[PDB]
Amino acid sequence: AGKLGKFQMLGFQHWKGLTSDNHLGAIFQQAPQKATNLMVQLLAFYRGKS
Amino acid sequence: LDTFLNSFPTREFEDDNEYYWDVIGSSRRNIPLVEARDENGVVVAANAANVGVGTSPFYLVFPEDWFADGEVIVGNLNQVYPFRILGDARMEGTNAVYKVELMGGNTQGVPAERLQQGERFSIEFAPVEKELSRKVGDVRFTSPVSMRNEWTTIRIQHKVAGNKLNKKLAMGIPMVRNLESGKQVKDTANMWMHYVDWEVELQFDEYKNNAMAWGTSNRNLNGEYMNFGKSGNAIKTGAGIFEQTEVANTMYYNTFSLKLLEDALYELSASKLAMDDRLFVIKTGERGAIQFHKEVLKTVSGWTTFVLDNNSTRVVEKVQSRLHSNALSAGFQFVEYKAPNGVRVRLDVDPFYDDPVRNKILHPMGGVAFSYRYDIWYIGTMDQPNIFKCKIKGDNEYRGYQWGIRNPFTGQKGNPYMSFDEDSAVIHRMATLGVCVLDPTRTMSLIPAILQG
Amino acid sequence: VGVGTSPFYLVFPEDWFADGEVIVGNLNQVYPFRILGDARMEGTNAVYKVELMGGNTQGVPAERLQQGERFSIEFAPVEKELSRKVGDVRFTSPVSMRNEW
Amino acid sequence: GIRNPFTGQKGNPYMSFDEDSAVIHRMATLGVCVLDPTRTMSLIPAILQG
Amino acid sequence: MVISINQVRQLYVAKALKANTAALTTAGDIVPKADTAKTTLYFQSMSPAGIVASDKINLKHVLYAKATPSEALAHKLVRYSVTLDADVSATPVAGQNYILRLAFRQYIGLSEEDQYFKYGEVIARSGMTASDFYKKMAISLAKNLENKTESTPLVNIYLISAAAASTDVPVTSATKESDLTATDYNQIIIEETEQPWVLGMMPQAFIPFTPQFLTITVDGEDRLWGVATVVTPTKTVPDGHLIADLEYFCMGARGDIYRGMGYPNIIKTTYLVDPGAVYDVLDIHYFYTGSNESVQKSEKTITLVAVDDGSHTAMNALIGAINTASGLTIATL
Amino acid sequence: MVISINQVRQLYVAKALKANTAALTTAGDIVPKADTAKTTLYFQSMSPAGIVASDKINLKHVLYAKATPSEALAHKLVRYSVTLDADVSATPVAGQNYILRLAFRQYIGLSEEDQYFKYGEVIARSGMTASDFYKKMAISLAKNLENKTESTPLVNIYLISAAAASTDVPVTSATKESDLTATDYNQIIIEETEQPWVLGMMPQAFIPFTPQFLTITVDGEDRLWGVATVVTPTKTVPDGHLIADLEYFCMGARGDIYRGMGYPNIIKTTYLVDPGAVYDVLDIHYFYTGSNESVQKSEKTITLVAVDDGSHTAMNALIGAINTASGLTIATL
Amino acid sequence: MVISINQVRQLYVAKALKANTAALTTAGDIVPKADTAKTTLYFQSMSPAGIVASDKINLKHVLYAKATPSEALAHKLVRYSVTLDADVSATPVAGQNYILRLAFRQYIGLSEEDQYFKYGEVIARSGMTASDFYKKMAISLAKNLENKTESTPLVNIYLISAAAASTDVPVTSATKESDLTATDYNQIIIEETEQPWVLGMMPQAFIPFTPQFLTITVDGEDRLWGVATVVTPTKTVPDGHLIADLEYFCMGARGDIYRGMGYPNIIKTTYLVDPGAVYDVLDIHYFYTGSNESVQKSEKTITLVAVDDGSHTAMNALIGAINTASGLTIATL
Repeated sequence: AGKLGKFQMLGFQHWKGLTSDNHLGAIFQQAPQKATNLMVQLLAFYRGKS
Repeated sequence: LDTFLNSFPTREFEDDNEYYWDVIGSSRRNIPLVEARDENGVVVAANAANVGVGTSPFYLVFPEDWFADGEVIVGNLNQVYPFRILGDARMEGTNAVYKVELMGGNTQGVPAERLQQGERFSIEFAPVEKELSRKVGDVRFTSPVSMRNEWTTIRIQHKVAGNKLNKKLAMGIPMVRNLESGKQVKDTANMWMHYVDWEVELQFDEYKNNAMAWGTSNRNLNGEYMNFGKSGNAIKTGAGIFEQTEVANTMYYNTFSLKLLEDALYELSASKLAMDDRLFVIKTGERGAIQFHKEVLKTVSGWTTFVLDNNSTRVVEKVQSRLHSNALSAGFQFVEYKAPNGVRVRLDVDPFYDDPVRNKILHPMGGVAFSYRYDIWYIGTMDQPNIFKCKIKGDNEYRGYQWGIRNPFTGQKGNPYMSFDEDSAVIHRMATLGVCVLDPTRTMSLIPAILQG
Repeated sequence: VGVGTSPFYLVFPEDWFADGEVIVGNLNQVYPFRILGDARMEGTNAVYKVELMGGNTQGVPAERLQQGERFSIEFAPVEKELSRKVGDVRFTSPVSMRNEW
Repeated sequence: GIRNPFTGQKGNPYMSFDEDSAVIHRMATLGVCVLDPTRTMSLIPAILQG
Repeated sequence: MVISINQVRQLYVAKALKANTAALTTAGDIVPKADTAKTTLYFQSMSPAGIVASDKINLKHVLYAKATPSEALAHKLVRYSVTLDADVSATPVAGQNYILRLAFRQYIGLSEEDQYFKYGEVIARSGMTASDFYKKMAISLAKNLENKTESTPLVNIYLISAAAASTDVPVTSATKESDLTATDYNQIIIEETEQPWVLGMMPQAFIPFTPQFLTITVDGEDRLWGVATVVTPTKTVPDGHLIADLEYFCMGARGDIYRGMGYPNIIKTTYLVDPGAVYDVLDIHYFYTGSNESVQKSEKTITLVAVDDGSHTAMNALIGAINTASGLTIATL
Repeated sequence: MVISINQVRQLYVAKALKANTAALTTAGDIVPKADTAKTTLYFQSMSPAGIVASDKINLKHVLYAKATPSEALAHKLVRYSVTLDADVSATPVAGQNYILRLAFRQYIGLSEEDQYFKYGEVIARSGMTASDFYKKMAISLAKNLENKTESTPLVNIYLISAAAASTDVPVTSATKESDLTATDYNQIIIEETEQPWVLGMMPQAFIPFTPQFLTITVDGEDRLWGVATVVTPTKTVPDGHLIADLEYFCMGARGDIYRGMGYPNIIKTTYLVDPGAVYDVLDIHYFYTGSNESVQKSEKTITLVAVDDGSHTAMNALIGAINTASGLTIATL
Repeated sequence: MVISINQVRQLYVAKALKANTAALTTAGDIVPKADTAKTTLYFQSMSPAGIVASDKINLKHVLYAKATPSEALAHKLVRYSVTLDADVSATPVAGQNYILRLAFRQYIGLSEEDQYFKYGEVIARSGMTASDFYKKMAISLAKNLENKTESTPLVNIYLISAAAASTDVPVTSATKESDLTATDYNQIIIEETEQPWVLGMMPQAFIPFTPQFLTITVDGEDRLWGVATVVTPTKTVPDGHLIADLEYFCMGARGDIYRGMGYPNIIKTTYLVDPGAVYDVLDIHYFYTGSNESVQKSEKTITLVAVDDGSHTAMNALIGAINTASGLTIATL
């Protein structure tokens, strides 16, 4: 229950009973999916190749 | 030192970017007690009478809600003072209070000393009726941890005038070629660059090695390096084997003993090693080997029950001389111990622990302290090298000359791309390297206290 | 001496160390000194300016820096961004002996 | 110096400086000719410049 | 830090107590709002991004509302007083190695099967006294525990002199006997240490130990050379780190759980507590019961963490406000 | 933000100025350290983790060292004074749509080819004075610009009652005609806004704008109804949000470049800049030159920051120390 | 004594200081010359073979110019002090062999892997006090070490009495317990010696040592009896034997690099420095920078040795001259 390395940031975590998505986000199990088939290209009339 | 660093394998990487690994751990737990309270909520002092002197209820305070309703928990005296929870934990901040009464046939209660801070508790089971029973119990979960490591860079250079291209030597005194061992050697080569080349490659391998072994970090807990290079950028110095390993399982003794050593080895073995894998090979110098002999001897001295016989021990032996018909030879050494319950203690003396150049602190008992230093580099098996040398796949080392009109190194007489107006050359060589110690807890190290400051 | 990665001067009887080299006294790898700035001749005694290179913050005791301390050469570390030249190499020569009748 | 990212060269026998870096240089010349300006009329606002 | 919940928990910082919903200017400010009929209760807290109102507490579905001080959350550091058992000898034996073994549990791993032992050795001489022995033991212990190469601050070694049995003097790997001049030393205290803390990553944990002595030969017989008596703790570990990990967790229920998961594309939550302050707590437990068929109780709790100043002000006022608003009778700290 | 470097730039915060290396206790303390010879210069700084020192400055290789004031780094918010030109008419002209177009060049993108146009409309009636017109126009501008729906702040509309030509009566989409009881309004000020800022991901930017008017038939001829003139700004955006992103960038040179990247496997850098304060700055440029063939220079930048009380007391004592220590004669702003 | 060069080092002796080039009659004489504009500096020394001139010093290319006194180049002979550690016992214990062991680190082979151990032994008797042990131990050490049998002078054994406490009485292999008649002896100091020197063939070196000890038995305990502690030195090896090889090396740049290889067929060089006098030194480091593209420096040194007996009169006068001629500000010592 201590720091083995010098920059060891995580610690052994533990909870009892009913969990929550917060419990899972506090142990790094919830991440937002990146919509790869989606991309906004801002619109303008590009007068640079003129 | 070279053989030492070759005792370890290498792992090729693909970048000079910090890398991190996952560290798995253990699960089984005991929950410490914070406090106990009477039926009236009053605190339980240590010089206090029993608590549940009937089946009276009382309160147990804990630093976390780890126990469920209807579970029976036990203290340090397991099976003697069982504790059944009388509900769910009424949290007071982060502390969790529980209502509890004594199971079993206890009718005199629990003494207060069995209810003080720090006492360890655990779950036993959830006992229930067989008719009209209601839900009880719960379960638990845990999570792992991880660790990091980084790299280092080194440079060297040597400048020589251009006239050194094919310069012959008169050999007034024999010309010498410094070796890695430190031994001067006589060489016939009459040219000066033969030796310049040798020394450059030599000093660069010496650079690389001192880093892989004695690498010391300059980084801060805020994440900042604090040694700034000539460019103004920071020098990102890593840590070496000895620095990496000496963070765990290291003792600094003023006096060595077999009790000290055998307790350490056994306590560690009963905890971590199976009875069939407690063979501990120790690396040290030959001054430590003598000290091991002296300690093993006095212990065996106190073995008064047995009479040790020169027949079996052959301490004193018969040799053929001309000064006598029965000529005798006396002398022995203790090079190994065998403690109880599977512990074997052997020695593997390396001269690296005796080098008088690297080690400049001297033991008052005749030698360099680094020889009075016992290390176990591999406590058990790992299915993996715990200690290895890191190598970027392609970006390992670079070579470059910035010279004028003639290059003594390569022996090129004309320059299509001159760097300056000077009959001179300078070789530049760079390399990148790293070292990793996954588990520093799997490296035991006894060290004399004079050897730290 | 050397509080806050502060600099200070190591005097020597010889110019044996290049700038950009880490040198270690008797307590090796406990107090690493980074030679910054080539040696300045004080006659035949070489004077270097140094910087402690092991995260040291408290410095080095005045007892580790008295006459006689042995100093070895560790290596020459550099940054990976715009790094300039550091390091050097060294040579030695033998001797002879003589007898008569 | 000792390596060139533009080309991928990791060591040169002909080094230019000790620093670990690299520099690129490009140079070109150009020119335009109008034989007769009087054949080009331009009606311009007085704000761009009078 | 992950914890156990009764299906939900919420936290709101009372950095300043106002009297209206119109005075919530600065973040952290809070007011308790209740009907004059006293049928519901809620709190208007000023968030950094504006204002909020906690869930509504039906005062007839209130299970328990208790206030907790900070002394009750400050972990009390275990001390071990160590001495020479006058039964074997009130003084050291002039040729025996006095080894001490501190066995540690809950070292890096989580379990008790994560054991770890550090030692301290003193070979004693003829003219040695108890004072000199304790001094040398402390140096041996510090050089192995209070060093600057051990990854963890295992313990804190101290020395006590009979002249001042109340004053404890520290001993580090740097300490030298010349700094320890008193000739009347009677014991060696060995405390725990506040371990490294990291908001949401490294919860406040400890590593307890037992000083287990080794045997000496006093009269041709193996006998232990000392006793490890527990004494009343003297140092504590303030609760600032606990409240901040509670806020970090309880602001993932009414907020973002992807605290950093996907780094540039996150929502940065602005936590309001100072891990260097001591807070005094108030936990109100209550539930929600529905209509005819929906009788099951959805139990809830919300925590209010105000700051302490020795006296428990900033909560006795908060308590008085909630008491006059909701009629509840909560006990002051 | 990201900046252009002359091969390096280091930043060090000067929260408190001390006179010794021993007085460095708090994480913002700083000492200018030099030798009597005036041959080198360095700064001893107190970090969240221990003391640190900056690269050593060769006082013979200094290229420039100038302290900028806080005023110089505050972006002035350009503001126009919009009126109706007395040549077309000094009063509104009934039945005409007095439209007003506000162009925005650096809208969400960062190019000048990413434009955005928001409008304000007012149709005039008989008996309409100029004050009534400006009132109605400011109101229609707010409802379209200072609404609770627009993704970004765009402008700050104001009104000026000629009786008080200084005070800028503000206006927002919530403001209603009745809240404006004056009759001597003479202009519609339109000022750019501070855009939102988050440390290290959203640089401190502005959206510049020009008011474009439209035509109205006054006596048979389509004519522009107003004249937009810029006036000396009166609201400045301090540098707190600027020094802060500077630090965020220049602290990854001393330390970690993987900021928050692998969220749980990170080095959390602690920053000392308050983005709600006002710092002066002291930038010093210098270089390192080698020996006899490495004469190429390596110019390296170092800058210092210090809060401004309004009279630059912190930085003035700072450089007064540096001048007593290094012989330089930087000017006390 | 091969030294390292920053592209070259030159040495010019100064046995006399003159005002003009017309006063240079005797060799060693020297004068500094510099135009009234102070743009160049050069020295005119009278060589044994006629007048000669130093290289030219571009006075705006001077890197460092510093002097060194005689007392800063004399190697101080280090010396320990050996005694009886009063902890074990403050008097010799009868029947025990006190075998001292001096370990020598840099013996013949120019390294630390080249070790050499000399010893000294004494068996203690009942009435043997500490004074009797010290002398008998000293005579024992002298016999083994003060050997003229030895190929090298290794150490000097001296004694000290509580009466004097500074006067060190010497102990050579010739002395005997009857010559040392004092009853109050306190310690055994051990200096290191000067070794034999030969310019160009045998550079000035030293053999360093530490007086280790072996174990006596006292109460069934193996215990060291002694404590060697360095003491502030009292004697120094003067400079002359070191300057002599400096110029023997720094003359082969000015002149013949074959300082004798085909003996009959050589250019014998006349060296002005007396290797039996003391000299203060004056180093001027500078460089030559070229034109448009040839900026690569070429650093150079100009060493100057002036006999300084007692007060540093000669070199001080020399410095006043160079500072008056070149406008420099070299510090006088």
